Amino acid sequence: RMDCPALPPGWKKEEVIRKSGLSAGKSDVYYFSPSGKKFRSKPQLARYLGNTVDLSSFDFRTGK
Amino acid sequence: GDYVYFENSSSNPYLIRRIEELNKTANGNVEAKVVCFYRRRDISHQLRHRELFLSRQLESLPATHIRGKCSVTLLNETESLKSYLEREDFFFYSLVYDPQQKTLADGEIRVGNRYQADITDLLKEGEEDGRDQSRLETQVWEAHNPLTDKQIDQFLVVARSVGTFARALDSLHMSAAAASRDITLFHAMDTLHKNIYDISKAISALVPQGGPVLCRDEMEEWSASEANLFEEALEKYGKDFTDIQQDFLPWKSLTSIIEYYYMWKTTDRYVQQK
Amino acid sequence: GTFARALDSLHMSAAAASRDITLFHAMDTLHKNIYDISKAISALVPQGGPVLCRDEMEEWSASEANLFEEALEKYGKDFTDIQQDFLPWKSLTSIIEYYYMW
Amino acid sequence: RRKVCYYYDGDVGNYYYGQGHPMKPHRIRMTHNLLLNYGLYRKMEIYRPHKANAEEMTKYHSDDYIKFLRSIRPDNMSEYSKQMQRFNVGEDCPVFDGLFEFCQLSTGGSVASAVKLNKQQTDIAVNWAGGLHHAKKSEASGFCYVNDIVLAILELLKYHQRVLYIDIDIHHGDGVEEAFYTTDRVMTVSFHKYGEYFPGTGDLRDIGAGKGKYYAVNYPLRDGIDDESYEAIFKPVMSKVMEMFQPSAVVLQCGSDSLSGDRLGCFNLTIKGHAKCVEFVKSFNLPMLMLGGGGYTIRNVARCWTYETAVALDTEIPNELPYNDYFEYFGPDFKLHISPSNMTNQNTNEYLEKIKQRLFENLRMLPHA
Ligand SMILES: O=P(O)(O)O[C@H]1[C@H](OP(=O)(O)O)[C@@H](OP(=O)(O)O)[C@H](OP(=O)(O)O)[C@@H](OP(=O)(O)O)[C@H]1OP(=O)(O)O
Ligand SMILES: [K+]
Ligand SMILES: [K+]
Ligand SMILES: [Zn+2]
Repeated sequence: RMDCPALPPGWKKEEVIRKSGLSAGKSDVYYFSPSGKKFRSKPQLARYLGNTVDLSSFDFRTGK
Repeated sequence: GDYVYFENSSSNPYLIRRIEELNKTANGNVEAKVVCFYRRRDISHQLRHRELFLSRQLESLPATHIRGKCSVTLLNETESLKSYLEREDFFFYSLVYDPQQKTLADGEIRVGNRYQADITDLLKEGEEDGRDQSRLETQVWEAHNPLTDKQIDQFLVVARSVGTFARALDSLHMSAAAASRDITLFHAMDTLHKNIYDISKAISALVPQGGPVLCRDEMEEWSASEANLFEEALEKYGKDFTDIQQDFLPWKSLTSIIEYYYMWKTTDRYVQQK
Repeated sequence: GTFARALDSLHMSAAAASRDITLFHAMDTLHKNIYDISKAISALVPQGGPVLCRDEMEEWSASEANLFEEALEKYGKDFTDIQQDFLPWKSLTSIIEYYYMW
Repeated sequence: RRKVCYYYDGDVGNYYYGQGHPMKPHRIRMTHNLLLNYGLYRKMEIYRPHKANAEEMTKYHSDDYIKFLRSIRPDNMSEYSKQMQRFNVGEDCPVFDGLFEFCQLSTGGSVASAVKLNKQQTDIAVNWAGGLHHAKKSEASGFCYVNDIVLAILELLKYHQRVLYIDIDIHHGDGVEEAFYTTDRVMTVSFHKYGEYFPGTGDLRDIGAGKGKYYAVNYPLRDGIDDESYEAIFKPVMSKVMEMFQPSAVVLQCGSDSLSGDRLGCFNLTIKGHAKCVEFVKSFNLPMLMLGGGGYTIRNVARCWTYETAVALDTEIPNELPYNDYFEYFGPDFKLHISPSNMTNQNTNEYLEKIKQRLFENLRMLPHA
């Protein structure tokens, strides 16, 4: 769980490698709120944050 | 091939169409087959007032629907139109629009003290810029040397040989390639310059006290198990190199992990491509 | 010398390059070049390419070496017959130099 | 044959913008390394640039913008977020470890070289790290944090009455433009894509203001421009520019995202065409300061600036890429040059000549005899 400096304080990003199946070796990216709530996509994260951040130019995968 | 103004049944501006075929039936009624020109709104500003898009929408309607003839020009011909010859009848197209899909061929500058730079005044013929050049740069290779290409080339071979013989003193081709990497060469070009391009003096530098010198880049320098750690951290955290350190290689400095990364991307045993 | 024989075992090549023949050649290269280090080093890398000095020990093929160990164990130290019958393409005096090194 | 000074700090390839980010400083290290193996390094004066301190960065920027940069880290990233938004540091300009170090090297290279040019002890000076042209006085923008170009130019003005700034980068050089928008001493010429593209500025009608009116030249362009089309509109315009603006020092930003097959760019230039511009400029025998800039297919960025360095040394190099640490990066081919794509050039002759003429008028407004 890495701090994501471009999100507000306490937000973290984690990348997880798939271990088996059709997409073995590909990864999934997750974000965690300061309380530890887990988010799995850009629109889910944007819905949660609302107007407190502008995510138009935010690259969900890299966190930049 | 002519362009026409059809009835707009809502009261609104005329619909524009290109005539593909003019047909008369047996009872002398005249009907026309027509490709639609779409208005920018209807295509569901850089768009001018008189923009029209050539669609793939084809319709057939009676000739009574035609209220007038028009010109839908190329973009260049519209822009070339003179002010007097500007008319209600002139339109233009520059885009083909698929009506079914929606497909289409394929910010301000500020003024003020808080935007512009204060312009630095030209120095007087007596005034001096006052800039200490040693605080700004330190030279690493002079281009006008008493040496010739051959001699530098030769020295580079020697710098490589020492390096291989160095790593023989604690795989032959491997050590030679290792010693032939750029870091060793760069170090060879500095050794020359530091020794004032004296070949004989510079060679002492390479073998200080009868012992050779080793230059190893992060690629070669890392342990087997560090290399291993890296391939686990990458395959697990992708290219997130701060977390790759924090969780996998925390004793290494970020910038060494970067340098390693790029060198590792050329690895032989590395095959992400197919 | 080691880098030379890397261009067509690491410790082996280094030891090979550390043998006396290479050293002697190094002391002549100096003297021929009037004890000019910078000039003498060119001699060692004539045109960007290094030089190889190999004594009869290192120079012989695997199969020549093999022949020698059969000829010795069979004719003892009779080096003219060892050549005549086993290594006739080699010169006697190279077989001697090899013997002692072997 | 002109004397060239090359500025490079080994650390610059190792600073990293962030996962998924297109700007990759490593491309300069790739160039550096080719230059050594193509034997060009040998032939020019190689300098390590000391770090530029806040002292000289504030010669243009805010005392509290640089202060912010000197201070900010990924540690205190959630503490500063207030100031982060005021200064544009985020979505496409990340914070990242070493950021301020990176700026110091890029700026040090450009400044040191400017001095070198003023001190009249070089003809050409090259700093591929530099060229970061979107930066503003009080905010970062388009991957640029410090505008090394402005600072460089500000030093040159100390000895040069008129400084010409040429910008090949596919993106409009609005940082260097805005900084000099109201002055007649510096003329900013820029050739770039326009229309649904960053930074949204630099159309035909962007001419300058005040004393700086008729001193900001721009050439807006659509997609797919050839070497042939580009050459045929660069030489005419630049010869007029020299003719009219009569400068005494040139600064050519050699942005490599105007090349074909760039990740962000959508132009169809080859290294050859791209370089023809550098060669044309060099021909005007003025103190010249080559900087880099954008470029996001780094294999080609490497190729380009390696080639363009040769051009400054007017020495030939083979298409055969020399072996190097990153040799394996260069495709199955391992060649220096790239060829153009089948991509369609939407810059019709009619559209280029309309603009050309408008610019020729603008340039005629300057004083001459
Ligand atoms: O290592 P990074 O700096 O993150 O860059 C890589 C790299 O691109 P470069 O080689 O130009 O640096 C990959 O190229 P290869 O390693 O495959 O040669 C590329 O993969 P593709 O060239 O196959 O696109 C990948 O892109 P992606 O992440 O989309 O796979 C991209 O990473 P970034 O996209 O994060 O820059
Ligand atoms: K530009
Ligand atoms: K201006
Ligand atoms: Zn750009």
